Amino acid sequence: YQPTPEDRFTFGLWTVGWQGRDPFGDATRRALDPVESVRRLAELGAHGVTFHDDDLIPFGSSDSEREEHVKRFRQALDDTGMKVPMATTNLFTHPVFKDGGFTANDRDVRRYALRKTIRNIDLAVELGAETYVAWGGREGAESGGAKDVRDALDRMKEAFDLLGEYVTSQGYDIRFAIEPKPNEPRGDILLPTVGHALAFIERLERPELYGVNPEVGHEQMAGLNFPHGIAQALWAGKLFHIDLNGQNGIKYDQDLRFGAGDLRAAFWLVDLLESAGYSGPRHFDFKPPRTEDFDGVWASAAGCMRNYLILKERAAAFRADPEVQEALRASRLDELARPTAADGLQALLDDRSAFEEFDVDAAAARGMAFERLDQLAMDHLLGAR
Amino acid sequence: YQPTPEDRFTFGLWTVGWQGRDPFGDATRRALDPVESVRRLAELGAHGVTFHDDDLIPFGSSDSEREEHVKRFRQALDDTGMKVPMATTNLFTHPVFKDGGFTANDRDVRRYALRKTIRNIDLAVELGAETYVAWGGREGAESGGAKDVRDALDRMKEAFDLLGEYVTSQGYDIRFAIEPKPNEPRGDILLPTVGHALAFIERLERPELYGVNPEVGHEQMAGLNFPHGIAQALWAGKLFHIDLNGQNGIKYDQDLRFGAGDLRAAFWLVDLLESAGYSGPRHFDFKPPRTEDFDGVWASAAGCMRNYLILKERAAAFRADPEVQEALRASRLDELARPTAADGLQALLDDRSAFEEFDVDAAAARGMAFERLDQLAMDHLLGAR
Amino acid sequence: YQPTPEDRFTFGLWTVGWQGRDPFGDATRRALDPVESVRRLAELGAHGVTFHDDDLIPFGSSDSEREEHVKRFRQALDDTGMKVPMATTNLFTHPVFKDGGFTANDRDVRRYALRKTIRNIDLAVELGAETYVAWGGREGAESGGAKDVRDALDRMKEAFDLLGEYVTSQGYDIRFAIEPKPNEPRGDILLPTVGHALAFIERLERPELYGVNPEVGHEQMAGLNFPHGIAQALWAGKLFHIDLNGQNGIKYDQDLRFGAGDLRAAFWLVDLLESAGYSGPRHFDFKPPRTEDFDGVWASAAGCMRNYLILKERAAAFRADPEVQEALRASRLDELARPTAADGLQALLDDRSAFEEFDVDAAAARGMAFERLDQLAMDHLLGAR
Amino acid sequence: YQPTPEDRFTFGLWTVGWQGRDPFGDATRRALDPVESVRRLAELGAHGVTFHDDDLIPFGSSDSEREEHVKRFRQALDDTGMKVPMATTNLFTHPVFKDGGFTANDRDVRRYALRKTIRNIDLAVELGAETYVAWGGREGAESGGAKDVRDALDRMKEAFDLLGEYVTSQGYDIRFAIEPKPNEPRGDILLPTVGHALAFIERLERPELYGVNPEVGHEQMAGLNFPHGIAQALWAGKLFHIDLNGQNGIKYDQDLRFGAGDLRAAFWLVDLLESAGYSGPRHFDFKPPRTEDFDGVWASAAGCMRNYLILKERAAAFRADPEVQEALRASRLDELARPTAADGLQALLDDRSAFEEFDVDAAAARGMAFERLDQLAMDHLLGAR
Ligand SMILES: [Mg+2]
Ligand SMILES: [Mg+2]
Ligand SMILES: [Mg+2]
Ligand SMILES: [Mg+2]
Ligand SMILES: [Mg+2]
Ligand SMILES: [Mg+2]
Ligand SMILES: [Mg+2]
Ligand SMILES: [Mg+2]
Ligand code: NA
Ligand code: NA
Ligand code: NA
Ligand code: NA
Ligand code: NA
Ligand code: NA
Ligand code: NA
Ligand code: NA
Repeated sequence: YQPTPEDRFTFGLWTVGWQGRDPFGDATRRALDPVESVRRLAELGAHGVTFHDDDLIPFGSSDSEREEHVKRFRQALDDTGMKVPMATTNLFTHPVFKDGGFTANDRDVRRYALRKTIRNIDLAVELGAETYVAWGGREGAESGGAKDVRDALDRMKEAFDLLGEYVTSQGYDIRFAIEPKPNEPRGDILLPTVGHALAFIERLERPELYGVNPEVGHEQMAGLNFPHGIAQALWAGKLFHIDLNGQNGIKYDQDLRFGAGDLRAAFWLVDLLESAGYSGPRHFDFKPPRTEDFDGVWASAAGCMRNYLILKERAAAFRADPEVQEALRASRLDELARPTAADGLQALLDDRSAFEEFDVDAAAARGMAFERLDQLAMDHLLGAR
Repeated sequence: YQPTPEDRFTFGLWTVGWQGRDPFGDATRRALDPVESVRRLAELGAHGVTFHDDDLIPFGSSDSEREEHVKRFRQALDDTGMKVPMATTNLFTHPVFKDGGFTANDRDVRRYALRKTIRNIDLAVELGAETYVAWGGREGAESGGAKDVRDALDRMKEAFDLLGEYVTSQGYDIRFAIEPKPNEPRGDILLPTVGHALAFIERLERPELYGVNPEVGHEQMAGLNFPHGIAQALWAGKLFHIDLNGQNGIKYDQDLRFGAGDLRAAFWLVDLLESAGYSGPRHFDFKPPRTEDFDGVWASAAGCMRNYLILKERAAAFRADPEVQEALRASRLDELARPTAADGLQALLDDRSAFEEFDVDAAAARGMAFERLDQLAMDHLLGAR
Repeated sequence: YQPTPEDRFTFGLWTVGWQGRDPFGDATRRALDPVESVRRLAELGAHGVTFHDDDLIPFGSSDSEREEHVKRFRQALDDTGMKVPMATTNLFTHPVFKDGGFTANDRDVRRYALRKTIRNIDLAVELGAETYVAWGGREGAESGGAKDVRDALDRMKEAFDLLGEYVTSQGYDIRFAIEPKPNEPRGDILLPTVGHALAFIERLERPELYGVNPEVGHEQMAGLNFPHGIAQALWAGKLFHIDLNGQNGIKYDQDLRFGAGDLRAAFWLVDLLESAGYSGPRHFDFKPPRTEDFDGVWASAAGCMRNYLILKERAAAFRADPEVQEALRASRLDELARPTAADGLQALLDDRSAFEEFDVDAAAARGMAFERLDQLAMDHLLGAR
Repeated sequence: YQPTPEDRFTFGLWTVGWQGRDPFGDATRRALDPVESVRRLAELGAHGVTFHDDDLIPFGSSDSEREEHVKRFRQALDDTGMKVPMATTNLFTHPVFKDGGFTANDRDVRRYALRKTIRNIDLAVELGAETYVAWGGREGAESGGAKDVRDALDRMKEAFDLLGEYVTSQGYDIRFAIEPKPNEPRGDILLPTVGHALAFIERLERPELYGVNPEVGHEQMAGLNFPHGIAQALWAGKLFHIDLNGQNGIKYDQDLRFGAGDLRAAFWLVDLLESAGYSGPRHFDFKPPRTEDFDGVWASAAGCMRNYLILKERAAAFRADPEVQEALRASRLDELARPTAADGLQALLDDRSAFEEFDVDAAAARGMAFERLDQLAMDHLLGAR
């Protein structure tokens, strides 16, 4: 289960670089130079890295310092063959963003947030990124009167519309991906799930430029089924990028390595991504636990990729097994894929077999055979066939 | 705090009529005749009632029995002045719907579900309903292989598109409202939140015919902020109807009387509905607990309306208080409502005050004053001003 | 992975016998004769069955009917070699128990609940049961004023103390096991977790007679770590019985087959039970989903046992692997098992290496190596070593 | 609603002193001198303050610096009349505690944790504290193999037993209070709820020295009913101290001001504490949100006390209202307080009215009248009587 760059595994600089500061504790690891992270990840078989502006260029750097930081990073990419498929903006760490970036109540902060974002879009394009992610982690509230959500959504739309005008006017081939999260660090975050983000996109001026970047753990913080949400995003044509990690239920955002947390959900996710032909990066937004030293950081990162590859093998074996294909027919998955009424409304209304002469009791007595199907799926996951 | 029909309070027949059967227990109350429910609710000051097909006409009734049930109900409405603003279909109780109605794997069940729905749309129009609700309580799965969600969403779209074709072809002035719920009775339900439902509507052939019917307790079963979700639905122009009740956090669907559960969320909800000018019914989808006899049923129903009226008074006093209006300005709610960049993209890019000369530290030092504002809101809610 | 009676797998009559009635739907399966359930479970390799009084003897049966029901059941046990290791009382279905049994506000109901329980203790002993379970599913409240919890705990203690007096006076070799659940069907249930039940037992007059019967899904309905709770019960000497099933997070009680839900938690549970030498029944309290016909019921029951046996194999391989044993030492699990200060308090106070000369920075720099250990555990679970 | 020192309101130095650093953001406020906090809290009407060792004496201070910090603090207490009723140890911030203090896998860390605690017990006694709190925030795990929970509980017991030996040998009149929390910062924390902590205490060598310090938000992070848990702690005689705050459901630990979060739970909590005669400090463990400047810090702290006083008034009015007293009898709260069977086991067995001649249907038909009672409670809370 050895990863190669062809597997498209990518990691944020902030993942393996997380120093271990949590709400109750100081850092347990030293800061990593981005150049070292690029080299170590390349050795593990990664395809590329991603960054927030402030991960690569320290906040407040002069133009000359910014140039030197980019030049060093560029050489590490050239030395390793690593790519940069996605970039994003840090609109959450600095105290100025304490009430948000795009939806801060203060108008001057909203304008600053846009200018900070635009500067990093230029850099992202220069480095070859195809997707620009926005995680509005400070957009929200702890109390009901602090934020009129209709006005906030107007400001959020205004911001994204301006960014779309910018990329169109510059001729850039980049697209945007909105990352939902339900809460943390704000008591409630705006656009809290994949669904809310998909709905918001349809009210933008150029909806074709915008998709979603769902994260495993974030949907699970609302107790939602992550594979189901991904299926809706795929159905809408909006899965532009994905963040892979693990989460144990409804609690703080754990950002465990992929495969940890809900293992069966991870299996169904990989099955769906591979069956649907998702061709984007397999990006890990995870935190090596602060119990670990640097050897544990790299072990945790390697485990992300290993678990994806094991699950890919098991899901492929499941779908290829003739006994599973038989079970899928026994459970009428084939009938689910056929139109209910391709004959049309009038034919349905005139069809006595659909109502007047429908034997509801005979239909009700048919078992769905879902438990046998699910035990075949369990046996395949566990390698017990 | 006496309700009158002008307050637009409505109740489902299945609410006060719930006999108290739960997963672990038999019924504790006898069945109520719908005519009795109409008369008792009218005496309490309700404006109207709502129904599933099977609440009003026992499943399997002949055409002659169906006529007699409707005639009796019609006379009770005429005797009381009660209205019927909304109706819905029961696609969840009968065993034939064990894998869903519109998204059942069996094609013959999907066709039956559509025919059952269409027959009740005709009745709803005859009785004067303006909104037709769909709660897809059996649409979903307990296991990952049982339901291909992309195919299921195709079938769900097909069903709603056919219903839109039907109402358009008949010339009916009714609109549809989709009611989300995240789980229960299925392990995961399709379209689990307001956001997912809003996103789905935008892929229908005639999106203008469809909105949402959010329920307080359902969004709270995902730990989401119900007022925030309602604000997004209002922002999209899609709040066609609402179900009011209470829920204590993430657990089974409790359907407590409105005002129970999260009281502060109820306050912020009423503030939003009244401030936005929502003009639809204030519908209660609640269950009097099975500990209660019939006197307790009517006390619980009266409490729904009383709590709405108290909260309406307190929210109005909050918004009218000059000290609150001052606090809203101190917290820059006025600035949130002003455009970020009505001067346009180029002016923003050329504005040195937005980036090059922006004093981030001075902006960061400004307190938001949200805690003082929230304590004024608490004082108003509690009548402690 | 074929079960045999030596594996001690047991099932409640109410599990495979669940007819599929849920809060929103009618039964999808016919009732099973208990004699048929005994015969089918014996064929699958089960060791025994368990029952509520009302599962075996229909409520309200005369003494002569009760005798015939027991006689038939007895012959099925004799014909199959099946045992009855545990029995319990239904104090939740009948409307009389709508406010509880042992903690109902009405005193006459509390006395009836005790008499109903005592009659079934006699029957349980006659059938050879060694454990008598109490699940107080109706003990609790939906609202704060309805139940003074201190008085309710006095009544709960009084009830359990009287039951202990009864079994002691009769000379019975049976012990009691309290089953916690946090909510459902009551809004909050008294003794909601393993911890609360363990604490309550210590205030009974004869604590040695009472232990816990934890259920996987119930602790998970509070978001708790089930293996951790089982470890505390084992540490206290109080794990008298266990209910095995699956649950997907914080929602209604799903009672999925064992191995479904949180698969990694199931692995760690089996590892703990087998390592600790738990010798009681491996009892499944599960519901075959109502989508299933009778063939699916038996497939789901077989899957419970199969998943336990697979996980047992994988946990044993994990603990026996020399590379895992090395990793456990690298993570200092050996040091966790050694006393902190067997030298005593005074020696600790005089030990300068414990404070004055302790190198906190060198200790802080040591990685715990937990991620490598956890990936070995993942590889073993998945059969990818 | 003006607080005075007689109300026993206390605050941790770390509450109003929280600088606003969260997992995703830097501090938004400067550090507060403990002397300033004492003076400002005294002006607001607080009774006293509490501290972790490291809040008062910077980690790593020499003995001479430690003396100066204590002397300054002592003078501020003398100048203001403020008391110090409780103290605690920081066993969570420094990287050395990344795997715990008392249950760290490394034995040398466990010994250091004990020595650090003992030094602060001496200081707590010198300052007049009557309760010593232990919050084991780092005791736990992110993964299953990292921590053998039985061994960890042995180490936890060993640590608390040694602390009890220390205070007994020194003749100190201090008692210990264990503070549960289910998760955060560890994936799962040992002793996750009030119940688990109460059960653990009963296995200590001197259980009389140990009680609980429950926190509103922590029990709510498991979805539990906080007033119910407090009632069990009172019933056991173990409520030594309490932490008051607010929390919106199952998510990260919010530490909102008291009265925020679940307002009705706050009402029932105050009703219980006042009715039971709890005489300990009313301690606030809260964080003024990082949106606030220093004026907002003091407004948030004042709001904690104001909300307690409003709720105290409303709960007292509820219990004193003759209509409520009538409703309590109608709901049989009086019967709940009477023994089930003071006549004894034999009399119960011989009482035909308890079983043979008990009219189960007549008893089942009696309504509990809980909804009317709960609406009276709502009306009192809202001041709408
Ligand atoms: Mg995350
Ligand atoms: Mg992410
Ligand atoms: Mg509901
Ligand atoms: Mg509803
Ligand atoms: Mg269960
Ligand atoms: Mg059970
Ligand atoms: Mg807290
Ligand atoms: Mg605390
Ligand atoms: Na746009
Ligand atoms: Na996960
Ligand atoms: Na349509
Ligand atoms: Na609620
Ligand atoms: Na006893
Ligand atoms: Na589970
Ligand atoms: Na002790
Ligand atoms: Na709260």
